[PDB]
Amino acid sequence: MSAMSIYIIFVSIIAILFLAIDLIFAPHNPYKEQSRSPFNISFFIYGLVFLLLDLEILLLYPFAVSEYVNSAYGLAAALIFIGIITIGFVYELGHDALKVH
Amino acid sequence: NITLILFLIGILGFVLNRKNIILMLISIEIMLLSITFLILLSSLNMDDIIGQTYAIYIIVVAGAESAIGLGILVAFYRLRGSIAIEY
Amino acid sequence: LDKGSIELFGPYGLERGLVKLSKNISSLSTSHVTTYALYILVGFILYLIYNNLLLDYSYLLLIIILLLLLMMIGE
Amino acid sequence: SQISLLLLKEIYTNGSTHIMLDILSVLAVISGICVIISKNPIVSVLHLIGLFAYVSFYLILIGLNFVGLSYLIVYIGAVSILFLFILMLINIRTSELQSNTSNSIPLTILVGIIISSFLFKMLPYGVIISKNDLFFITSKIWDGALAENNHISSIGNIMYTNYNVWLILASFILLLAMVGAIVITIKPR
Amino acid sequence: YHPKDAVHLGLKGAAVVGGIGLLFAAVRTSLARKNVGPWA
Ligand SMILES: CCCCCCCCCCCCO[C@@H]1O[C@H](CO)[C@@H](O[C@H]2O[C@H](CO)[C@@H](O)[C@H](O)[C@H]2O)[C@H](O)[C@H]1O
Ligand SMILES: CCCCCCCCCCCCO[C@@H]1O[C@H](CO)[C@@H](O[C@H]2O[C@H](CO)[C@@H](O)[C@H](O)[C@H]2O)[C@H](O)[C@H]1O
Ligand SMILES: CCCCCCCCCCCCO[C@@H]1O[C@H](CO)[C@@H](O[C@H]2O[C@H](CO)[C@@H](O)[C@H](O)[C@H]2O)[C@H](O)[C@H]1O
Repeated sequence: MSAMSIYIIFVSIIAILFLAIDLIFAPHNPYKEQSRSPFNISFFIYGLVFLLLDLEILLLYPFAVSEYVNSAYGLAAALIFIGIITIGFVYELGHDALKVH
Repeated sequence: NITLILFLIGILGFVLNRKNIILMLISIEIMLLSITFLILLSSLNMDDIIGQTYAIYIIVVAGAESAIGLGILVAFYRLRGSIAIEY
Repeated sequence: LDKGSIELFGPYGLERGLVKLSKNISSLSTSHVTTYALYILVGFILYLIYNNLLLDYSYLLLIIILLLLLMMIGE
Repeated sequence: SQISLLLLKEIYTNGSTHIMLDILSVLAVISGICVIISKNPIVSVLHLIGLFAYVSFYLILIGLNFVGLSYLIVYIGAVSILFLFILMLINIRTSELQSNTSNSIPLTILVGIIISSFLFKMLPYGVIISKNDLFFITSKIWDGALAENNHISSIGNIMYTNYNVWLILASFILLLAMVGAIVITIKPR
Repeated sequence: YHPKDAVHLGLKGAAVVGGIGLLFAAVRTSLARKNVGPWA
């Protein structure tokens, strides 16, 4: 079989064995024994800006593994793509959208 | 055949939904995944890298609508206090 | 005739008939996104059936006249 | 004299099994219903995280490594995390999100039959290609193998030059999702 | 001209139009505001 497959199974098996020791040996007991408040908008912004910048950085990864062919024409277009995304970053820096300062 | 099944699932998410407006966000994304997966499988069948590029741009627009949508849902919640439809 | 059937089978009967119809259709609009989404799917399927089953166009007009007269009846 | 066509099992270049695809598709379907039936929006999003990974694995298992990894990095890494944030913070009463699904069960048979019976015919032969059975034959080439590129390198070769207008329009879509989402949510200053 | 089997065509008309109305009845069941169930 492939090494990747046998590796995932082995990691899976080790996890089962460590779990089994807890179930087999560790002590067990049958006895296993409402408000509202606004949440900070900051939590939304952290995932929002991450999601957008993560996509933009992702779109740049193909350029890095194709630079010999993209060359000067590709560099130019990738710089125009960098500049547009940077201007959006300066906007979140300008409005302290992250509400960190 | 898997791509059509998942497109039904997203569609049936709208068929079976009277109260969840969150589940309509989820069902839109299942429909986008089915359409991107169809383009991706037909791309491998025709040796065309342009299908992979179109799939990538559908993933970017899909995330951008998720951001625009969950932001509007946050604006709505701030004043309403519930995301529930009084049915 | 003049103050009777000419106004009943005419402006006054079209007035009271249409106002009743328009209130019923206007009562389909409940501003629920869940119910509006169902309508779009319904109107989607009817377009798919019509332009794939090669149905006689007259079959459509019967549907519209049926639908319109169903909103003409209250309750 | 003996059969000219001979069938043998490959030994060290034997690829993967078609079965894994029937397993992943069945898993993708099963979690798909669980999304649209679960009472808790949290559990639905978790079943969505499960679905996105089944499709990602199917793509990586058929050779689409960069897009499958991209799906894993974007959908599970970022899109669903934003979904957990909003869901784990909004006050959700689960009884107010439950509807009588049985009332909607007849329309589910109707819509499923009609939509499937139309869309299926529309697909191309190669999506529905899968008792004598066809087998897909492949051979080797030399001139077209001189400098083979990974798919990301091939996407990169054309993404920033020939089809650069798509990058420009997407950069402005992301730019709009940045400015617009902040303007509708944050209190200025 | 070629005679048409009126009874045979009549069933086709009833099923085609009655099928669409059955789809309309289904929307009514889905949109019903009480636990009427599937057999409604
Ligand atoms: C994840 C892979 C699949 C699982 C593989 C391992 C499975 C192990 C199953 C057997 C586990 C036995 O573990 C044992 O369970 C019993 C029953 O709950 C516990 O017993 C405990 O609860 C019972 C409840 O009636 C009490 O009467 C008893 O006095 C108390 O000690 C033991 O304290 C625990 O040590
Ligand atoms: C390639 C990398 C390029 C990097 C470019 C860097 C961006 C430069 C332009 C943006 C910075 C200037 O924009 C400036 O941002 C700062 C920091 O939020 C703001 O700072 C001010 O407002 C915010 C919000 O009330 C307060 O939290 C902060 O304490 C206050 O000093 C200024 O009001 C704004 O004018
Ligand atoms: C010389 C005659 C020239 C006529 C030219 C064309 C005039 C317009 C033709 C249609 C007129 C509308 O005709 C009218 O439609 C509405 C339909 O809701 C009906 O109006 C009424 O229906 C029933 C009575 O039967 C009532 O209980 C109901 O309250 C009311 O809506 C009348 O039954 C009909 O008379």
